[PDB]
Amino acid sequence: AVMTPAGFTDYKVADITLAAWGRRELIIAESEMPALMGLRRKYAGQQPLKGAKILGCIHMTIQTGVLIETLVALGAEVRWSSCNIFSTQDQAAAAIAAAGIPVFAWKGETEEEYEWCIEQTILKDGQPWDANMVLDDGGDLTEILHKKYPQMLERIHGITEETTTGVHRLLDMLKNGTLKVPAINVNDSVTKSKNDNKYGCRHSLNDAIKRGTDHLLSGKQALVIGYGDVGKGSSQSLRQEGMIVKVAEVDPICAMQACMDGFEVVSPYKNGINDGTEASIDAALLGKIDLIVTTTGNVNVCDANMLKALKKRAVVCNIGHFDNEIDTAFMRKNWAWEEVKPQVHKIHRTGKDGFDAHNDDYLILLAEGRLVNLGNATGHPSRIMDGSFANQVLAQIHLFEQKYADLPAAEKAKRLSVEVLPKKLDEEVALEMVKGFGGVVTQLTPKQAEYIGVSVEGPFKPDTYRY
Amino acid sequence: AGFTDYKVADITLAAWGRRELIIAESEMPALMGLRRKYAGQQPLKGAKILGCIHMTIQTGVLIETLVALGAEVRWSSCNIFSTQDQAAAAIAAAGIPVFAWKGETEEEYEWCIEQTILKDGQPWDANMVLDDGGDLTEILHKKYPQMLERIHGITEETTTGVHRLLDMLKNGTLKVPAINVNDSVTKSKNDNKYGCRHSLNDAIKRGTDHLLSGKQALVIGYGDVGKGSSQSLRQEGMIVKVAEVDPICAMQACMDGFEVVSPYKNGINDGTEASIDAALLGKIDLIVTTTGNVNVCDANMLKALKKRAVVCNIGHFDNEIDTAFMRKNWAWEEVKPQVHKIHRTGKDGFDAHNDDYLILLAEGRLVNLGNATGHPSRIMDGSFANQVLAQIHLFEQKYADLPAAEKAKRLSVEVLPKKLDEEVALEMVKGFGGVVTQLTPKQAEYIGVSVEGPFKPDTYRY
Amino acid sequence: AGFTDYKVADITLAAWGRRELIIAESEMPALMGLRRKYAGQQPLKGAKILGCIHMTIQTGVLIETLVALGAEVRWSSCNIFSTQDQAAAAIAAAGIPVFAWKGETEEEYEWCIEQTILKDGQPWDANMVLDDGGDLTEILHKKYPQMLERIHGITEETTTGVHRLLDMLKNGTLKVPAINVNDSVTKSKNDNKYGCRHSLNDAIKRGTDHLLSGKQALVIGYGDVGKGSSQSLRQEGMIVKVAEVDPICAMQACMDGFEVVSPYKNGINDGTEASIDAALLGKIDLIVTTTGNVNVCDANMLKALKKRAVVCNIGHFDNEIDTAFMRKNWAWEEVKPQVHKIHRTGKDGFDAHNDDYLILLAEGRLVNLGNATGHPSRIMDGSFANQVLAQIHLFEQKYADLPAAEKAKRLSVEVLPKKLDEEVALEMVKGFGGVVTQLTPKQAEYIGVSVEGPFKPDTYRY
Amino acid sequence: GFTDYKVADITLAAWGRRELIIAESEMPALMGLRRKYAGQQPLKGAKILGCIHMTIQTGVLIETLVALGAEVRWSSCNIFSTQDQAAAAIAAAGIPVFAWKGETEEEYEWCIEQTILKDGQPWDANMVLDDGGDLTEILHKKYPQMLERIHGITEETTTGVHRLLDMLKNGTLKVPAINVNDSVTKSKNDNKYGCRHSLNDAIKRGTDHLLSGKQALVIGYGDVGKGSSQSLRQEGMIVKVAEVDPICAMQACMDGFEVVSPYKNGINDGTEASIDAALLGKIDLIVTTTGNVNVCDANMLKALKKRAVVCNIGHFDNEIDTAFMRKNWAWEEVKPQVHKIHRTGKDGFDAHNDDYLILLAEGRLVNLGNATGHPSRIMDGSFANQVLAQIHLFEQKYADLPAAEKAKRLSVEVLPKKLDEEVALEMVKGFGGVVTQLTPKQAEYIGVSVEGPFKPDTYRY
Ligand SMILES: NC(=O)c1ccc[n+]([C@@H]2O[C@H](COP(=O)([O-])OP(=O)(O)OC[C@H]3O[C@@H](n4cnc5c(N)ncnc54)[C@H](O)[C@@H]3O)[C@@H](O)[C@H]2O)c1
Ligand SMILES: NC(=O)c1ccc[n+]([C@@H]2O[C@H](COP(=O)([O-])OP(=O)(O)OC[C@H]3O[C@@H](n4cnc5c(N)ncnc54)[C@H](O)[C@@H]3O)[C@@H](O)[C@H]2O)c1
Ligand SMILES: NC(=O)c1ccc[n+]([C@@H]2O[C@H](COP(=O)([O-])OP(=O)(O)OC[C@H]3O[C@@H](n4cnc5c(N)ncnc54)[C@H](O)[C@@H]3O)[C@@H](O)[C@H]2O)c1
Ligand SMILES: NC(=O)c1ccc[n+]([C@@H]2O[C@H](COP(=O)([O-])OP(=O)(O)OC[C@H]3O[C@@H](n4cnc5c(N)ncnc54)[C@H](O)[C@@H]3O)[C@@H](O)[C@H]2O)c1
Ligand SMILES: Nc1ncnc2[nH]cnc12
Ligand SMILES: Nc1ncnc2[nH]cnc12
Repeated sequence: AVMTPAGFTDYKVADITLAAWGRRELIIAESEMPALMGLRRKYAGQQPLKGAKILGCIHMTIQTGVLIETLVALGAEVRWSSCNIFSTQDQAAAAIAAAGIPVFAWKGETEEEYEWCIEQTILKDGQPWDANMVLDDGGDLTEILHKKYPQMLERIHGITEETTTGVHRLLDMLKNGTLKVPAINVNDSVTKSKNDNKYGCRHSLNDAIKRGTDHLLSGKQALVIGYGDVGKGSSQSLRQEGMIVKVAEVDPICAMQACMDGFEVVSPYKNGINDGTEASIDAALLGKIDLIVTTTGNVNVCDANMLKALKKRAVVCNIGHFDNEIDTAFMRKNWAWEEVKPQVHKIHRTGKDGFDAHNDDYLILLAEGRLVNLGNATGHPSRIMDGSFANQVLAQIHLFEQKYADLPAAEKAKRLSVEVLPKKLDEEVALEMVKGFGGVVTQLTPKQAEYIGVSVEGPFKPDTYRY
Repeated sequence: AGFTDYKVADITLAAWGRRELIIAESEMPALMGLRRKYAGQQPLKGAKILGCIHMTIQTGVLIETLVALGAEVRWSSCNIFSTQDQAAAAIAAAGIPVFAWKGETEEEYEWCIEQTILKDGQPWDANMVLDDGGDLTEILHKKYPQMLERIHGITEETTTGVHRLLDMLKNGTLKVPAINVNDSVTKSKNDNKYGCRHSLNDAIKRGTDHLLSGKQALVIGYGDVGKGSSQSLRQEGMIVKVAEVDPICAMQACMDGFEVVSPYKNGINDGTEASIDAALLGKIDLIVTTTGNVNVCDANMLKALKKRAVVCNIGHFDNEIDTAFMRKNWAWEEVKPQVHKIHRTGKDGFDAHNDDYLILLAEGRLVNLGNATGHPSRIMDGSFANQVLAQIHLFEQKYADLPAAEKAKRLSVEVLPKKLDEEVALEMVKGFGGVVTQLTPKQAEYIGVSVEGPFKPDTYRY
Repeated sequence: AGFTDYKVADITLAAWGRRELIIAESEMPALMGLRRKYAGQQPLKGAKILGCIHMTIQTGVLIETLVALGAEVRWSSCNIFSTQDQAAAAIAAAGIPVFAWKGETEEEYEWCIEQTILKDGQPWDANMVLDDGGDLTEILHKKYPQMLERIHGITEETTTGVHRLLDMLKNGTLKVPAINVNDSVTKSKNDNKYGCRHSLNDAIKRGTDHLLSGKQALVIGYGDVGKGSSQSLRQEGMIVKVAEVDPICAMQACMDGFEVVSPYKNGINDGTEASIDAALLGKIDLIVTTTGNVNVCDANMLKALKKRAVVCNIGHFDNEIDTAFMRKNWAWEEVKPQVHKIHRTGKDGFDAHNDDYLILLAEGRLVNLGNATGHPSRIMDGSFANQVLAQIHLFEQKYADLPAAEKAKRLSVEVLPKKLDEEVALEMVKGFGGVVTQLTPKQAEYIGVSVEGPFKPDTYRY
Repeated sequence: GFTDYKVADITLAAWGRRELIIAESEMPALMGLRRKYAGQQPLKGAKILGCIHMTIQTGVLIETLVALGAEVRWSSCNIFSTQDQAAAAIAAAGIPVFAWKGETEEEYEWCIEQTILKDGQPWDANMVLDDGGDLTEILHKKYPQMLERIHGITEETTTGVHRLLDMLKNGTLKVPAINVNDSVTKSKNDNKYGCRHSLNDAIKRGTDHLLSGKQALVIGYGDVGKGSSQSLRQEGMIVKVAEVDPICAMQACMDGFEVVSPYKNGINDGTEASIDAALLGKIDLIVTTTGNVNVCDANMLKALKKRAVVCNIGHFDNEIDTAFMRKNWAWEEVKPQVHKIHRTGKDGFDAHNDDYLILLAEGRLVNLGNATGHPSRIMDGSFANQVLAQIHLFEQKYADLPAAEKAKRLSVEVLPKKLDEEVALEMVKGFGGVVTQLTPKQAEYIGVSVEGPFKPDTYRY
């Protein structure tokens, strides 16, 4: 801890005594993250982020710790918070704080504390920090800067946004003329969206359900709402455990994939028509479901009438970014909550004021409806987050080097956009991931590269390719 | 009566073909929905379509849909081994010109395409092209440019055919616009992937009746076809290894649970026998090429493969495998049609009990169509609904009638709009009995879409 | 040549059959290892075996192994649709009496068995029996009881035949000892399970070419055949439901990831239409019977099934499905051999475009053998190695030559010892390239076994 | 004023009670027996010494035995398998239990002794419930006079049954036993599917490692090895299987696994030269499943790929040569039950060394050591069998028989198939499954009764 300043107090975490444990897990995670550690080795000497001052808002996990220390190793200063009240690993936050890095994050924040933590990254010594870069996951830091600290955006060169919901929010701002700095959509790298969003939930959804309930999943009935990247991975997390999985969708193309993948496609509503009434609920279907998982990024996809119709003792959880996928407000207003342990509540449908300890008519809600993989387990594993976070590092370097905030107004207008990283970098990330598994990629011969019209070094696919 | 404008193996198979067409109509709700929707409107009235695609039962439903919508057609297969003779006979017996049989020679294959191009010794008054792989498109450009002046567009089925169109567009040699039917999601991520998942193990079983469980496979490629092929084998219990040049596709294969390997030491294909990973290839019981590229199962790989391995290709063209080396150097024993033992002991004769042979399926041609029946009707429903929609769109645009200045503005290779892709998918889902949920207006607003779609930005990869 | 003591479809298929037998030899290392180990010793010299089992390529390798070890045989198939005509031709062309073709009538089936029993109009001097399903055993006991005075034993292949032997034993009507080959682990938990995994989806694809992914299946039974059948369908992407009467087998299906359902409300089959779960059956695209029981897909079930559902049976006998009801009430339209549409609109004729029909495969007879080729050689290797060892063991015991007092002590139905089961399994493992580890002396002492094996008590269930 | 217990923290009792109430809803066969038999009190007078993992599932078992009339004194059969909230809930209910997660070996033995002795003297025990045979061995070696008054032993697990059969062969077994392990609703439920659920669970909790795409070697392919291999293959691991039994190896091949040996040609001669170093150098995870000794040995451990995970899911830790690692290599605790073992030497280690292995649960049963063992709905089958076996042996009253009758009854037996099927039926109904009833004609056709049993005793499922 020689580089940690004497007297360092610029952080807030649950328990600094967990730092040695966190450092032990960071060292393991470094060995599981070859793309990110390869960027650390390749660029540390060039210091491409020297002068960068990064506000970061993303789940304060061990994986985020390796990301933070990579940005620091490349020259950046950072101030960090989590993007969810339940997703921090307190040992990761402690290790980062013990390293002299400002971090405001603990598992089990209240909503007021969550906002306070973001504000502590924004303000240093009671005044706006001279931030010049933003790294966000979900858009909450982006929103607070645009609404409450707009003058800070005059000095910021860009935003790198991690997740589908956050990208949607950026595109709405761009369309409405309210986005003030350019952004890189990190989500839509293939080594992010088709790795993290899908395989990460495959690994971590059944993990969180087991840790929270220890329920056998084999032989039971699950309903997965959504079949995008998260819904695909979630459905596989459950099917590979032997659940009988049904899938709901509004997108007929994603529904077609679910059929061909071996799932029955059903709707909570008769004929698919959500008219707001109890009569619209397919009560026979919902009365057979043992587990419902929301994956949509949309609002109220597990609604009050579905919750009333669910089979007794069903588990309810959400793995989309925000908890408004499930009408938990209805359950707080009408039913009695019994905490089993942190992030596991029985919700007794017998009434609001009390409950019988042996009542059989309850639901189990995980993580109070917040992202369940991070809330009840540890989110995605290091070797998957390697892809997402190598993209984050490259996106930070790119936007920082472009220096948007220094441009004249005429140049700024030409560069105010939301872009993705070029395919060549997506491929280079992927190659490091494959080498991490010991995989061996074949090199095209010159004749073969000519035959298919590509360079031997790639890129290997047109930009239209969907993988 | 009096209809002779066709060439098939056996016209007497027509009644059988018609029975299977009627079954296939029940398996193809998107395509049959287009028949019902557009029959009275006759949107293809006046269309004269040169068609070149595998003359299967599924293609028969496509042909009769085009005809029911008003078109005239003249048809050939795009592969020497892919025709189902009962399908060809049923089409010929319906009065539709078709020149196709299973087991054509290369010369007969070319003659069949020419019989679609020429009627009564003169260029037919064609105005539309439907192609799978680009062979008919190439012949028109090289040999019949004057016909292309009167053709409104090409609708191209498959990855390799689209690649050939883009080369022509790049070189300024493409003469008419095209729709890339391959890259509809209800084509590429249905047909190319799940179709091969269904039909690869099918063709191997029909050709060899080999147990696949417990044996080692190497799949060359992990694009859409390689993904579906690897699953076809893994779901049977094979231990599947995957080779790739694209590291993103290789990453997917690792995450999907496959070991990623190369036939060459350190992935370097330097042409020498020393570069071959002989220990790896000596353990492989089955190799499948899926790339659309050239010579990805080469002579040195074939020399190194384990005795009695099966060799096949599911890409469009047989040059994925160096079959020419095998014809020059090794003795071929036909087991039955489209199944050959290749004896590595020499070129002139073999011991009937020799143990050192490979089994090649379909002489290296597309194995699912050559040794089985290709993709099933319910999957081809997606591909062929897109084909019908693409034919309607290009025919209505009437490119051949536009002034030169407008042609220059419209000469391109495009995909169908996402809204149409979604409408095809919805009929496919309904066919399974699936129930798609309707967004409320507030939910549609929340995610920025209309309640009727499209539901995803054009950048979305699914 | 000049051999005429046979009846097959087409003797000219013999060369093709021999090509496939030579391939099959390379896929059957346990059976060919017995052929090698014992050919010099001639342990079946003097044996005269009546054989009744599906006349497939795999059975041909079994027949030629028995002959190579010294036996004479006379052979028939145990099912009207299971013969591979090229296999029958090759065996006949080798000078071996075989009476078998694909597509026998029931009368021809019985005639073929009688042609093995009789030689030149008189009972052959048979002294051994190999049976699959018990039909030959039954005919001998009822119609030719004097022949059993010379027969040393019966080796019975399958679950249904063993049940028939045990019923005779319980009733005191069994006249010679038997080996239950079915219940070797390398038979029951290899052939019955994994063989159906390989061949059920194979037969459905060849008969219909239907996409299976995404569709609903109901498998009746979850014994060894039901377990393998359920996997055959699930691995293709079917949504599989399982019915069972045995709660332990049902518990396995639940844990294996299947929903357990009954065709009858609350599981009570009272014979009324009101007892049918019409909502369940109206959603089923495919039903497969696997039970060895009677009328498990009954008339009321057939009436309630979803339009265009496929109906098939993979148990030994066709009475699992009430096909008699369908012959009496509904109109049958042959699509192609072993594939019938059964039109529920009535008995006298049908509309060619009628949508209210079911598709029955193999007329309800064993579907993997009827519509495909049954189990693959590498699986049948285990079953047929056990058959050869069982024939050697009973032939050497010479039961028919014993004094009546020693006959009483040896009249039983027994299984082969576990040591032989293990030795068969070892050859199967080596065929995949698998490497079995050898216990150290201290480890063998620790778990209480010999380094040689057997490794498990006889109670062990695997 | 109840003090006859020792647990980590009695204040965890309310949490444990909340989890027991959930578990009751997941255990329909066991709770069905509790409801059926509580009024008849079939275990009134039974005094059961119990030694089995003190989990929430075992808590539901204990409370069922008590509800049926039994008194019990309880310990865990493993130093790391107790869930402290379950032990607290049982002690708070007034039931003697001596168990905590993280016992030393000395404490483990003291805990079993506290069940045997009450107030310094042998308790008036008359029944034994054991998992692995440790309590059974102590009674036979040290308290034979207590066995004179004990009616029987109900033994949970494969290893314990083997030890019983050894005693029976040697003529040293003193009371009859029921082999609970070999009910189909135990062996082919718990041993297989329980490990499928809980092996990947424990590896994720210990390491948070991605498993997809990586290489695993599973030693053994019996029931535990079958379930373990599936636990990893369903996560996307590339799984290789080792076996000494060719029949189990045949199953692994047909199940889609490559069957390999750690030793060249399978010959384990004790030397480094016998190790397939190329194979072991590719393995990211090794799992032992055998019930045998030293199946992941020192030379295998030296040859394993850097950073590989090593764990055991068989009953005893001697499947892995952890003693070699303690003697030669430096151990760095990551967190409880997770250790990095640095192959650079014994004295110390560099915190950033790359040449280490990760050992879970110090080689003890990993599913219980690093997670919570099998889930309630699977343990339902095992523990309903245990309850039935206790009732059966207690009713037979072997200890009160004349010497001549004892000699006739001294055996190790399984429960009848009819009971196995009735347990299975409650399990199926718990999933909402509907079993079909045979018609009289169908029952006649296949030669069974409509009510079962449905299979001969030889049937293997
Ligand atoms: N928990 C995690 O670790 C994690 C990881 C990545 C992303 N996410 C979040 O998960 C959410 C989903 O992300 P994604 O990448 O899968 O997005 P996506 O757009 O690929 O998929 C969302 C899907 O929801 C479907 N949908 C929308 N409304 C629906 C409704 N009412 N009923 C049924 N289906 C409906 C859409 O058709 C779409 O296919 C986002 O909030 C994203 O930020 C979470
Ligand atoms: N048989 C069928 O029914 C069928 C169906 C659809 C398409 N196709 C054909 O299959 C081929 C593949 O189509 P696709 O849609 O999968 O294309 P694709 O572009 O999605 O996939 C081809 C893959 O091959 C890989 N590749 C190229 N050269 C390689 C090499 N030397 N070694 C290893 N991998 C290599 C590429 O990186 C790519 O990922 C095309 O010829 C297409 O027309 C056949
Ligand atoms: N086609 C093949 O290649 C093949 C291979 C082996 C055996 N078989 C035959 O298949 C049949 C089954 O053999 P098996 O070895 O699986 O026998 P098995 O005893 O293991 O299984 C049959 C199962 O059917 C169940 N069952 C009985 N009646 C039922 C009913 N009314 N509803 C639901 N389930 C019911 C039983 O409980 C049992 O579990 C036999 O006729 C056997 O000879 C066929
Ligand atoms: N952790 C759990 O929750 C749990 C559950 C049930 C049983 N168990 C324990 O797990 C162990 C295994 O039990 P089981 O029921 O699977 O027993 P089993 O007899 O069914 O299987 C053990 C297997 O190990 C194989 N084997 C033995 N020595 C070997 C060697 N040197 N190399 C490779 N394979 C070898 C045997 O051939 C056998 O197939 C026992 O100790 C049992 O008590 C643990
Ligand atoms: N482990 C993790 N760390 C950070 N962000 C995540 N998103 C999903 N899993 C995550
Ligand atoms: N059945 C089929 N018909 C036409 N084209 C195909 N391409 C792949 N399968 C096909």
